[PDB]
Amino acid sequence: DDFQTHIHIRVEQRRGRKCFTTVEGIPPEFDYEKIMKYWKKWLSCNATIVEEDEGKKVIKLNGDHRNQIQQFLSEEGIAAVDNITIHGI
RNA sequence: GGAAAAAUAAGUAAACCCUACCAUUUGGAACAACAAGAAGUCGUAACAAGGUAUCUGUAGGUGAACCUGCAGAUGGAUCAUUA
Ligand SMILES: [Mg+2]
Ligand SMILES: [Mg+2]
Ligand SMILES: [Mg+2]
Repeated sequence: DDFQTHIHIRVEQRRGRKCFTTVEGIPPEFDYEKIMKYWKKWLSCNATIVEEDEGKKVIKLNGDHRNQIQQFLSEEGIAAVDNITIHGI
């Protein structure tokens, strides 16, 4: 019964020292399209919604604002502070 | 007959109040705003034709620098080619 929402925040190296923040685990409820926008202006970086495996929708922005995002999804509510994961090396 | 107090009207007009307006100073705050700086963060606009150019005006859009349409100017990557 994995109904709960488990959000994964990834941090990838896409070039020398340039990083990527990845957010996967956002319920389809609210379309990312509108979170793509806000996050772009929020952190000031380019976003992209990547969709691997037909159903799973992922937000892939450049940087490393995981600290921000978790603080964002929680403060907002779209994701309870507990269920949010920070896979950070 | 002179003549003190008192009282009188018009007058000069102190102060005071109300109604407008001027001048000179001085005041004010969270959030906001502005100023300056950097190997903060994201990208790369501009110089190099700096990915096939900048730039002016106006218009519209955009995380950001900016892109794009129409019209110009070279301060351009031409001072030049009917045989
Ligand atoms: Mg700077
Ligand atoms: Mg223009
Ligand atoms: Mg404009």
